[PDB]
Amino acid sequence: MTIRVAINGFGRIGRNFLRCWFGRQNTDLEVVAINNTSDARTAAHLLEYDSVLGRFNADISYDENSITVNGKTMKIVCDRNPLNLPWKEWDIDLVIESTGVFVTAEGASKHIQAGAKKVLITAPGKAEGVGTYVIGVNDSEYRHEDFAVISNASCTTNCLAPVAKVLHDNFGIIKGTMTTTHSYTLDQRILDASHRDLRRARAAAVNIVPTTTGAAKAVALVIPELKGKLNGIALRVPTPNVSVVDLVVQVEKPTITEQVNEVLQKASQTTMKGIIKYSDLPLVSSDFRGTDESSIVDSSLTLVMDGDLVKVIAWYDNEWGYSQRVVDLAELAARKSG
Amino acid sequence: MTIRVAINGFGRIGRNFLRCWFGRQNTDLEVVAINNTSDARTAAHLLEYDSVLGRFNADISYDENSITVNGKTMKIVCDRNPLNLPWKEWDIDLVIESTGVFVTAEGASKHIQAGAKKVLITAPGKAEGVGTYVIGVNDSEYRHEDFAVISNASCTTNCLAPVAKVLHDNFGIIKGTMTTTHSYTLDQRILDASHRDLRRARAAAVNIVPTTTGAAKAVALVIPELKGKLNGIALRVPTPNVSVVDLVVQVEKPTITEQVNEVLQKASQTTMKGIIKYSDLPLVSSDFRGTDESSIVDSSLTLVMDGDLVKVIAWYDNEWGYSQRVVDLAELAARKSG
Amino acid sequence: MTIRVAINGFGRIGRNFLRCWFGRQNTDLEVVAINNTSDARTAAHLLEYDSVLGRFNADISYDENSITVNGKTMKIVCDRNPLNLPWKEWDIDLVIESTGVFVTAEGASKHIQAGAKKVLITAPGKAEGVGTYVIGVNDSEYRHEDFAVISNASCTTNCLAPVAKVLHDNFGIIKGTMTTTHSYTLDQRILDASHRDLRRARAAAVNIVPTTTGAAKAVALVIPELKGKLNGIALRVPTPNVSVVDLVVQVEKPTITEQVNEVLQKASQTTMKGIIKYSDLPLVSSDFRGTDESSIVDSSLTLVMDGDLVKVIAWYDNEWGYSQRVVDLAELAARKSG
Amino acid sequence: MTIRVAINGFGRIGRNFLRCWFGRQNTDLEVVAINNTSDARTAAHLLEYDSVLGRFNADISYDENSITVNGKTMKIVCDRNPLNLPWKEWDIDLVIESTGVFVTAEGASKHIQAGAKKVLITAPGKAEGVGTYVIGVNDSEYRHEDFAVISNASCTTNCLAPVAKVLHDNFGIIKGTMTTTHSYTLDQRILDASHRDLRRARAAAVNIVPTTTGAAKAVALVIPELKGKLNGIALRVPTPNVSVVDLVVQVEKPTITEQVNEVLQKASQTTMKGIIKYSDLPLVSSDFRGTDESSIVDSSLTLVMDGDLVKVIAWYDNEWGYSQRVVDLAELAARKSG
Ligand SMILES: NC(=O)c1ccc[n+]([C@@H]2O[C@H](COP(=O)([O-])OP(=O)(O)OC[C@H]3O[C@@H](n4cnc5c(N)ncnc54)[C@H](OP(=O)(O)O)[C@@H]3O)[C@@H](O)[C@H]2O)c1
Ligand SMILES: NC(=O)c1ccc[n+]([C@@H]2O[C@H](COP(=O)([O-])OP(=O)(O)OC[C@H]3O[C@@H](n4cnc5c(N)ncnc54)[C@H](OP(=O)(O)O)[C@@H]3O)[C@@H](O)[C@H]2O)c1
Ligand SMILES: NC(=O)c1ccc[n+]([C@@H]2O[C@H](COP(=O)([O-])OP(=O)(O)OC[C@H]3O[C@@H](n4cnc5c(N)ncnc54)[C@H](OP(=O)(O)O)[C@@H]3O)[C@@H](O)[C@H]2O)c1
Ligand SMILES: NC(=O)c1ccc[n+]([C@@H]2O[C@H](COP(=O)([O-])OP(=O)(O)OC[C@H]3O[C@@H](n4cnc5c(N)ncnc54)[C@H](OP(=O)(O)O)[C@@H]3O)[C@@H](O)[C@H]2O)c1
Repeated sequence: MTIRVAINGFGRIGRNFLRCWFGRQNTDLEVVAINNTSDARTAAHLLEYDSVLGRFNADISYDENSITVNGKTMKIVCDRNPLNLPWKEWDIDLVIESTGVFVTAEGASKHIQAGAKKVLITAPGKAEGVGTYVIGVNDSEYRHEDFAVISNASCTTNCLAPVAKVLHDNFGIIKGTMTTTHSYTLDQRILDASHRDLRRARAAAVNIVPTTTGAAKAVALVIPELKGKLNGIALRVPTPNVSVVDLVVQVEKPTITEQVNEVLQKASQTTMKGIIKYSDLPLVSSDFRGTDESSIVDSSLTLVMDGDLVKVIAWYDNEWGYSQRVVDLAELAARKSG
Repeated sequence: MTIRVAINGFGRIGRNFLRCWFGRQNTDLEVVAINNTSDARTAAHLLEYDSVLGRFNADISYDENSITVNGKTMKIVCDRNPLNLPWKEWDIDLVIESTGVFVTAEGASKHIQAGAKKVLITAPGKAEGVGTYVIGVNDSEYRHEDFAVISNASCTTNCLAPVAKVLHDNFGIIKGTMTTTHSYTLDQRILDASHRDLRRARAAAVNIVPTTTGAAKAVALVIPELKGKLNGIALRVPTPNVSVVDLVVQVEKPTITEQVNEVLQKASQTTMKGIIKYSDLPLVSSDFRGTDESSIVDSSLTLVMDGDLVKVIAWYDNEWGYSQRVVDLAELAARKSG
Repeated sequence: MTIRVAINGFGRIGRNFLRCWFGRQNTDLEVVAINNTSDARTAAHLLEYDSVLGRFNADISYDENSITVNGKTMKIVCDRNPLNLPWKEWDIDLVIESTGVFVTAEGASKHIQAGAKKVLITAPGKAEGVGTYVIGVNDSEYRHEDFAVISNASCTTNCLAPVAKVLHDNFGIIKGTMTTTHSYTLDQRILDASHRDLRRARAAAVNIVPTTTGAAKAVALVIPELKGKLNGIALRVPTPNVSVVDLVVQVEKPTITEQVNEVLQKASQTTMKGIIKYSDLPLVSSDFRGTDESSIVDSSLTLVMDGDLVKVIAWYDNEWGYSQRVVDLAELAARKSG
Repeated sequence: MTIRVAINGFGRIGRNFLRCWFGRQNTDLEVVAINNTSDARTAAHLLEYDSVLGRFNADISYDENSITVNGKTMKIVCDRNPLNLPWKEWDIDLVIESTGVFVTAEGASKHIQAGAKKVLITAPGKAEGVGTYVIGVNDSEYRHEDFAVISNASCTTNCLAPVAKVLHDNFGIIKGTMTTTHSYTLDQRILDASHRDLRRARAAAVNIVPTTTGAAKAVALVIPELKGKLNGIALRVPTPNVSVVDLVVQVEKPTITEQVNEVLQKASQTTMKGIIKYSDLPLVSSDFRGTDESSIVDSSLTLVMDGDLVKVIAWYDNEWGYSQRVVDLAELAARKSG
């Protein structure tokens, strides 16, 4: 039926998640609270005007400590300490952790101590303790009691995994490598400034910047048969949104370009309907802004070297597509609370 | 002689100041310490590799708590609290305040309490108490004991002031307005994120963003006769460095384009030699990267409407040009300690 | 009732005009043909996928020599010589000249020789012979027989004129100056390459580039009382669309910021309803993508120096807003053919 | 000795080649003429001011039909038809074909018909007939009389080939794939405009744009043993210069990361000295502007999956690095005319 949801960290994913939610047909979610760093005024304003999604077409208003959208009112709070949040009193079942700062089991659990029952990290979990799910890959393995702290993995892993599942099922992945040409994010710097990563420290809009990614190793979390078989890197480039994955895998079953495309397209219409979009048009990155699928296979770019070495390129709106999946995963949690 | 200087905040201006210094012919400054937020390693790395200035061609090395450039060793320390700094013990005479967080007389003076004798804010001073100087405009009014907390004003004010002086001296400014088309800075956000200023909160590299500026009112600090006579706004645009000033003034002495140019040039060769550069080539913004002058008059763009309404456009490398001036001001202070 | 229209030059304005047209309530236009440089395939594809407007939500298809949108079919032709166009045979009443290459009376008239009755240049006319109109400023002065070749002026003039009309009517413009911070266009170069204008020759996305504008002088065409009273320059900056006008005028009737705003807002709700949008929100350039008005006054930026020197900043979507006006002007022509 | 050279097409590569040349220690080339599309004035102006390279520090002057750089005078001519060129009369030995329009044996040979003896295409040759050389890979196979039309291949092939040679020599390449994340070029469009390639038609600075590349198949031209063994695609991204190659190869001799790096470095100090630069610093794209090497191995990004699947990432200044190689190839030809 319905679970009460609160969003912690009203940033890119936070606001994207909200909009996705409001565009949904039906839902078992009731967003009742938002925890942010600024005021209610700033939350309503950044929710309405988005440099990438454009203006949110909806009735948006706000007051000293809440925001209202199309009639639904959501309390606004602002505590940098999750432990101080009124989750218990507000009867919060599920908190969407999208602050980027409570990604460990303990960290994210501070919301449990504060009263919530389950928390969903909109990012990879760090350390042990969190269950990871990727809609369309291991979602049938979701059990309510497994973890109070779950993760929807990263945007890159959500694009990568579905395609890896289809590629592995039909040809058998022996080993593979991947590179993601990714839009810059708020974790990078607009101009040269210190950062734990000497590369993300550099002016994002004027540099192609290499950076590590755990996305390839992470698919093992949702497709255990691929443990230690994949890896790769990331290249952050000067675009504000949408990215693309370049996956190269040595396959076990010799095949041909027309065929890997055939199965990927087959899957986009059936088993990965809604998860994998099959695009055979000569399109560019900004053409996928707002696409709901987690992986957008660009068919005309598929390539097979000597029968067993395949390359597939898949696009993804790392903000919106991902948020659609975190919505799906929350909805999945809803369809089985306690 | 020589005064002992320490840099607080090793950011853009901080590192720009250091490179400017090392490129200088002679100096009365001895930079002996740098207080930054990260480690010595990151400082040496961002000092050498710059996305805008390019590689710093010099012998740069570092250890756990110092960095060495061309044989001169500089201690590295990292305290977010200026009150904890060993200024007294390191015999610090002048501190360059380039953190962007201690811009009030009180704030900056924390350095004084910690032992420094004079502090120079590489930005406008907020509130009462700081002395303000713009090289080439009011530097002859510099007296060592007037203020322990001095300010070199903003980059925009340093470009605007020298041009205002020349225009006012020669035609008499009645009132005027200015707009600066400015490159973005680290005070802006790469993607839509909260900010005190809802406009600076919006993704910098994909927006033209309007923001307020105190630069026009501030020239009064250095040309008192212009108090209440100037005003303006700023438009941040997607370039990482160099900006341009659009100054429109109603003048008292009717004049003509050829003449305002004639006097601006005259000044660039004489009274403003080194402060104002006279450019009559059809150039664009990146052609001014690394220019030492505070103001670069684009002559072919000078315009005079009906004899008393003049418009002059002046470029400026907001990082490098400005940093050259703070070196000049630190040197000015040096040539008169006590 | 209905006039037959053909678009010559299916570029930015060309495709923008078409989409605007298809979004209109009612119309007296029937677009029946498109003359482009490439094939029908390329026309349908660039009409559907736009890096700035996003995907055109409509039924779009094409064949060897035509394109169909939501049932309406439009013949595709491709002749670099207007004189070779089948206007007479296709019974073309009005041709939308948006190739950027037939902007003179003679040039644009080649379409008349080829059979069309009236041609509308989506840009300033060059030389003598063309009538210029700016919806909301001099449209009541439109007579069918005045010119077979008309012009909708430029995007900058359409933003500037409405505001100048309101400002002049209520306070009397003595003289003024203007600067437009404008998105780059296909007339500029992505990288340093030759151009008649040594400044537009320079890499557009990495430079702020000064360039001349005739927009200020042009308002005299639609507001003759302002002949020789205005002028200005342009600054092309790294954004793909939407620009902003900065107008400074010496006024005859002393006034105050609150008041010029009051009249501008008054006009946005009445005499300039649909032409001037009054925005008092702290917004940025990409927030106006797709705005229909020709001028968007940013109120919080309005400024008045010493009572008679005013500055108003107005935004405009130089592609879409402008195209909405060329649609309006074609519709106006329609409401009075012969 | 010395051969008389003429530059056809004074664009990016054209001007880059000229600056590279002037910076060279000794030469066997004498550049005596430049054929461009605009006037001598525009050539001198774009030669001096570069948005990417910065100001050319040299004595540059020009007149109605020549330009002089550091005392060497070069005639300027402007014919779009190579067949009209005074090559015979100016005793031209070698023409540098950098227009990007005469890339077939026949096309380029128009220069030969006009009097030149050998022509060097600064791009891949299209169709049969041209000899291809990549300095450091197959330059010892250069024989003066093999071809009158030679090619220095593409920038991507020049970065890919030296790395392929080293990897193939040491581990044996069975098959492989590569993707180049490339800065945009003048063959791309600033805003959505028609193009033979519907993807290159889309606004370059606001899109990640997929495009085909012949670079991988082309290394076979210079390392025959790799015919049919490599393949790939390109992704154009919003930076104006420097690109990176992502090469994944299935190797015959199992190896480890430390080892592929060990051999790549070994080569950078010996057999590929000056062709391959070994970079083990955490740098980003703009840090490689102005690098002379054809390939810049980013060691920390080297990756080896299960011993026989290697990935190496190599940067390259697609304009400057490439131009240094065409100077090298022109010099190679010079050291063996007839
Ligand atoms: N961007 C993407 O494409 C993407 C894709 C997949 C996963 N993610 C993941 O999503 C998470 C959020 O990233 P984002 O891109 O949306 O960045 P973001 O816009 O910075 O969002 C994080 C939001 O949380 C707020 N915040 C930080 N610490 C907080 C605290 N202690 N309490 C309450 N709010 C706090 C931030 O406030 P201030 O900013 O004001 O400090 C900001 O509003 C990260 O873990 C990231 O890796 C992002
Ligand atoms: N950009 C320009 O062109 C320009 C021109 C004129 C004046 N300014 C002014 O110069 C100042 C510095 O700006 P910027 O552009 O150089 O920005 P910035 O690069 O962020 O520089 C500020 C530096 O201070 C450090 N910092 C922050 N808090 C600190 C603290 N409590 N203690 C010690 N160091 C601290 C920062 O470290 P973290 O970043 O790691 O926190 C960074 O290294 C500002 O007042 C600005 O208005 C800038
Ligand atoms: N961009 C703006 O914001 C804006 C605002 C106001 C006014 N305008 C004016 O609108 C006009 C069009 O500019 P635009 O920005 O839309 O540029 P554009 O996208 O280049 O559009 C011009 C279109 O006309 C085509 N064309 C050129 N010569 C032709 C010929 N002889 N016959 C048939 N088609 C021809 C071009 O083909 P190819 O490109 O394939 O050669 C292109 O498709 C210009 O006069 C401009 O000043 C533009
Ligand atoms: N960009 C790179 O990094 C790179 C690297 C390796 C190879 N290349 C190759 O180098 C070649 C040149 O490309 P580019 O990037 O330098 O582009 P570009 O700057 O456009 O250079 C071509 C030059 O040739 C001129 N031109 C065009 N048609 C001509 C004709 N009929 N006769 C004489 N001159 C003519 C152009 O003038 P107008 O522009 O005024 O028409 C321009 O000066 C291409 O084959 C390209 O694939 C480029």
